[PDB]
Amino acid sequence: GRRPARCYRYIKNKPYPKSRFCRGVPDAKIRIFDLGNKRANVDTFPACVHMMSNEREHLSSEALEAARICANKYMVKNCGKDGFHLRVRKHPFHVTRINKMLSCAGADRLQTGMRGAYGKPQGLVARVDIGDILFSMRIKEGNVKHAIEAFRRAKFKFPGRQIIVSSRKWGFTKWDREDYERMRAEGRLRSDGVGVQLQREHGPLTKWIENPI
Amino acid sequence: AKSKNHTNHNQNKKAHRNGITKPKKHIFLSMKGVDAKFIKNLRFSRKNNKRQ
Amino acid sequence: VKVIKNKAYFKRYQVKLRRRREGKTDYYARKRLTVQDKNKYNTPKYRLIVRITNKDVVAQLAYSKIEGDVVVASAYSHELPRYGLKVGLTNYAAAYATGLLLARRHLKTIGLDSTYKGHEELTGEDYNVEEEGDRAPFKAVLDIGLARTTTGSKIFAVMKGVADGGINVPHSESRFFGFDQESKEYNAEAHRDRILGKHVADYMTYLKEEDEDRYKRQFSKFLAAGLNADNLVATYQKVHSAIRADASPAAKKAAKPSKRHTAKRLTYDERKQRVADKKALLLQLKEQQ
Amino acid sequence: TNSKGLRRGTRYMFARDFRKHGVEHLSTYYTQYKRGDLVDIKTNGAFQKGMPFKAYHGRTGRIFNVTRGAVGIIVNKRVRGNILPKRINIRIEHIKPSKCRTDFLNRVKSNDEKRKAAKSAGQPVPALKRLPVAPRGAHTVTTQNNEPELLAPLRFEIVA
RNA sequence: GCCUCGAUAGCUCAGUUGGGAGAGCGUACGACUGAAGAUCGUAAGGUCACCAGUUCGAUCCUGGUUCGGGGCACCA
RNA sequence: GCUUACGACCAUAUCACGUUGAAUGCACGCCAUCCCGUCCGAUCUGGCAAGUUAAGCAACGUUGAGUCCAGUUAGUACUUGGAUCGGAGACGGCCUGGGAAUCCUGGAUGUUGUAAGCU
RNA sequence: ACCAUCUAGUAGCUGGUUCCUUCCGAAGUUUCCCUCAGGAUAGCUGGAUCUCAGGCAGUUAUAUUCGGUAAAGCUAAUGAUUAGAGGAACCUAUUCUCAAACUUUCAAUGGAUAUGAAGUUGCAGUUUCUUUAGUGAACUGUCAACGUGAAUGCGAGGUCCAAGUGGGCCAUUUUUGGUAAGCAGAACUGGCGCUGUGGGAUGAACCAAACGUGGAGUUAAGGUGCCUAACUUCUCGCUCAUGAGACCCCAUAAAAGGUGUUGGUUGAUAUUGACAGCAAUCAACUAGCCCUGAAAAUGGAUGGCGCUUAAGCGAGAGACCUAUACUCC
RNA sequence: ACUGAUUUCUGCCCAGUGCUCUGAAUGUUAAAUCGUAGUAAUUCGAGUAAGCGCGGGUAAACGGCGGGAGUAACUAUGACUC
RNA sequence: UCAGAGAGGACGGAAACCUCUCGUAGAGCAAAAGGGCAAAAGCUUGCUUGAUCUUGACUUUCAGUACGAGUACAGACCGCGAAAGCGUGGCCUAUCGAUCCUUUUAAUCCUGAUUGUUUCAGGUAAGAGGUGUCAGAAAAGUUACCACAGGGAUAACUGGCUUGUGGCAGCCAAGCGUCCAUAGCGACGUUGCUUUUUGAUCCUUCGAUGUCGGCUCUUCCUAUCAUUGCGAAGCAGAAUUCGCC
RNA sequence: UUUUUUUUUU
Ligand SMILES: C[C@@H]1C[C@@H]([C@H](O)CC2CC(=O)NC(=O)C2)C(=O)[C@@H](C)C1
Repeated sequence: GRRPARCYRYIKNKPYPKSRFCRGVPDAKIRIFDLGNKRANVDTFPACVHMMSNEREHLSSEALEAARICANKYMVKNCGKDGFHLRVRKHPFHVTRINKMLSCAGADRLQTGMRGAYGKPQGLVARVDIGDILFSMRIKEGNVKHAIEAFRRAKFKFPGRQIIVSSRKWGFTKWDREDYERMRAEGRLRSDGVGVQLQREHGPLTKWIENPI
Repeated sequence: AKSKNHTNHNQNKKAHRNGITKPKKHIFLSMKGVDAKFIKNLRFSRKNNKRQ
Repeated sequence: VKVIKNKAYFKRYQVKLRRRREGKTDYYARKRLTVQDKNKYNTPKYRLIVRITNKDVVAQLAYSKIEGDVVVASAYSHELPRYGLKVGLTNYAAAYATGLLLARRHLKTIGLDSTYKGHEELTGEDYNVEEEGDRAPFKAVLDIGLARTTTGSKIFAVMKGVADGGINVPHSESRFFGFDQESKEYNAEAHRDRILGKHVADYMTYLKEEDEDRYKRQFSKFLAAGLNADNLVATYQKVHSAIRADASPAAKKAAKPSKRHTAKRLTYDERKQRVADKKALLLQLKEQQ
Repeated sequence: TNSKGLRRGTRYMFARDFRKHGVEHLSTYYTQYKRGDLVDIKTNGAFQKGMPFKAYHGRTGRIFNVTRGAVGIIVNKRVRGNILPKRINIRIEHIKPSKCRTDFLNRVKSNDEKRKAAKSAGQPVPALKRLPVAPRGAHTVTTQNNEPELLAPLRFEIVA
């Protein structure tokens, strides 16, 4: 069976990503990372909520997927599949190791002790720090209550302490809502699907004319 | 009974116990390891210079 | 198709040295040609640069420094009309004459011409200036640049000219004209004839016999200058004699006033004004289209 | 334990600088080195011959021999409680003139010139000693067009 | 757990340095027989266990993965 | 204001497109008997001077890319030394000194030596 | 088998190794060894002294340099990796998250060198080296002139003979293996070992401070209700716990909760009379103390007794007590 | 030497290791002997016994004595087949 | 001038060869990895033997010993090049060996001491034959019939730290529970507790702490099976479940 | 030299 999370909770070793040196790493449990109305236009979901961590620990792929499913079910049932866009902002890339030992009577005969104790891959965990964003979501201003309740329900699936906050930014973009609105009215921000691109000044006036800013 | 146990714990203290000895000042005077041709010419020059 | 010369490519690009980009200096050979042994310190190492343009032959003497080479003497084929020749300033005879002029000129300048006269009788035999008295002959190492080293090349013609003038240029007769690569034999008579331009006169006669029109098309300005296939050798001999008689450089003229012929770079305000004008014009066209 | 090869751990030490590979510029060879001069050692990976050992990289030494295309250098090396003046034959490409000694020579030249000039002109001998920067002296500051600004700490703001 | 060995037609087994994939039985066709079986004459057939690399070309040579099989797993 | 030979620093010099180019020069260019080298006079080599600035090359243009410099980021990140400092811990702040780098913003677009020459 | 002798057999192993004072005073680290319980070797240490009377330094300043770790970057190369956008894949510009064996860039600490007399200017000789060349390089001379060129501290250097050691351990920070370990392995420095003394009730390592033998005074850390020398001293708050809490290492406690109480943040309603019943109120948060979460075996531990406007928790003030420490005798 | 009254039986294997029997066997073999060269020490070569190597026997000598697939008018199993 | 890309050309196709553009090295350089390299260190080709003879100095390991490897010179004779120049093996970082003995090469060498000649033998100098446990003994097992000097530097039983494993208890609720997440359970996750499991370690004990189980006899702890007093049920009652003191 | 079989009732 899987070892308790307390064994690999805290960050102690250097990063151990899957590479040519570490082979035979089992697939991580969490595969999906963007749920809800992911293909939404930038303006569909102006309100944004973050779920930050207050601990420097390891978030297992199992825990990440558990929180994902919990929040996704809550929002699908309370607000519809096409009313939100949830983004898991943390990917499990750190590999933990286990030094398996036999646990039957007489195991000491075949046990190797501490000689050559380098472990084998066990699972994929995501290294987290204080202030790191675990979950993010963009929704309509009339669904912030559901967003906060969903993040509340999900945080109990993670170890340690998490804090749910609402961001001043326009959805997942990098501009506060007021500046985003002003720049979009001006013509400096071009739709980039979920996000937007800044249209800088410099360059040939031939492309300038296509959108005079 | 493992007995490899290498370390560098007290070695700096031992080295500084008697002070770190800097190199002498006459080491730059010897012509050891200088070019043989140059040394030969120098020997010829020194052999011939008139004292007075 | 994926774009190759993109932002990352230009970010990572490293430009070769200026002269390698210009395809004008071979640095691998230059390092070996110009670098002096560190135990000789700041003693100059002298290089005889030979170059052949489409219409001229350049021979120079130089030595290197941290801030650029120092050319000490020079001689150009276009400077031969003072010693005669008006045409054929690129052939073997002109190259040899330019080399001889350079050698005599620099020996005069450094005051060794009287001590070292070199070979004053053109015979085509290999000649190495032999040390006379106490002062050894001036020494230079040949620099051909990017020219191919073939037997009978005009670069080696210039080198032979300098060596005959009396500058110690280390060399072998292997790549002189008249040296047979197969039998490894040297034909001094053939080399002398090529130096004196007998090949040019032979071509003149051959074309004159073959076709008059082709002969004129080939030797138009030779005839205008009055050089025919029975006078060229004597002309080259006279040129050699004049070069050996006098080799001082020609005097310099006065500096004429100069006026701008090219456009001057716009200022910051001018560039911004042009930007504004183009913006206004483009907006006008967009509105009117 | 580590292997004891010559170039162990020199991956970045012996590498060229970014966008700096290729042909070696010729001022390196044109530079003049004389016995008694001080030179810094910085290995050039592009020249595998006459390389200095990794322990002498970034160290300054004094030349004692000048060969065709190399120099013998005396470099101090720490070995336990003694500093050994090791002798190494390094090629020119791995060598660079040291500027500390030339700066000191310039200062000595200036000192001698000032002393000679003052003595010839009859002036008193001037001060020729470097002094540590002394504490700032007394002065006055005017507030005209520079009125003091009252500063206070700022309140905490939740920056999401 | 450690140390080895093997994986090739439907089945059982060879095979070469690396340049052919074979042997037997099985399957299909024709013949002999009243018919079947034996017998005779033909044909087609393999995941070279999977992957990556090495060289001109790899079933073969090298490394890793999956399955199976063998030996050891002792003191007190 | 320029051209050539040889350079030094090796993009502020590179790259893209375009305009102009007086004089020297460079270059393209014509020919292939001879020297020389190729399947091929394309390259290389040799003899020349009808023609051209078309290209190279030089100067200039571009709200040009790159490169370089500066500001901002920011006294921020990080960090030396101190505490019978806070906290269960992870960590956090304070005292004492050092102190960055991206994004973004603005500017610059080769300098120069020896020799020869043009204007 | 037994008896005598070789025989006091050899032992890198165990045990012991006998008077007093004075001075100095370590190592468990390097290399080689059929080497790992042992040696030789260098290091650390003692003694004898000898040559002299300014050049050195576990410290700074100035000048010049080396590095690729922290931070930073991947909308820069390599390797991963989510999502769409504009022209199923493909291209373009983006985007989320990463690297011990990635990097354009790049600290702080850190390393090295130089900072004058063994120097600087000239003049005047030598060379068979070097140069076309007194052209250079170097040297030589009882050559001529100039005179100490950052701070602070301080006497410096040389030779010989030889011991013990060559099981280490602990701590702040960094760090590898391991689920962890009073586990195993490393880096810098300081310690214990070798070391007593005041304090932490007790302790090899913690805090203070190192020691001849005495005295007076003052303190460090720590403390002042009684054990116990020093106040039930002074000011403001918080806390009631059916065994509260009580001082670095340190002698366990978490997620989650409380309509206990005390402060704060935000948003509303309210005197055009706010909530309850036929004059402030409401809601969500936040963090101090307290409570629940909180189960182990002989009877027992803020050290004990006890303490509740404390003798507890936090911020502070006067004075006072006390070292083998500091001053003086 | 092994086995171990009586009763009833004592199967297959001589490939391995032993033991043993023949030898024509120039396959391999020491000392001695013989021949060659040399002035001699000495060098080269030839023979050269037993043994070993070739052949046969022997297990109441030491000892040893297999795998994988398919298959029967319900299934199962597998007399049978490869 | 490479890897590669784009665009063209009978058979020719995704892939044969030819052609033109672009191409910062994305190729190649005997091998592992990392550095380095573009008129080259890569590819093609010509000629060659510097992979030769000789002594010192130095770097690396380091005791500043040796071997090995390498660096910069000096003397000789050479190779390539027109020349400057480059060359003592491999672009650099690994690719290897003491004493004794044998063997070979070298001098028109030295010695065999009663005088000489020739064999023979021994020496001086440089290589090879090998020690891979690679600073270099010539080396198969078993002991339960066992012995000695020691070791808690070192294992097996207890004790000590740790708790992966073992056991026990919590938090959010996706679902089960006819409907109903919480009567009673509770997945995906996650927080703790305990030392009646087995492991990890090797701190104490090897000049000895008698090492399983049972019997007998005390006392203690509860995480409560029964009984006392209670609260809650998917509690109408023999019965049964959860919870509290 | 080799030469095995022929479903039940009629
Ligand atoms: C060169 C190598 C070694 C040599 C010989 O055996 C070495 C000697 C060494 C020593 O000192 N004493 C001895 O008894 C043997 C020999 O015949 C071969 C193995 C080859």
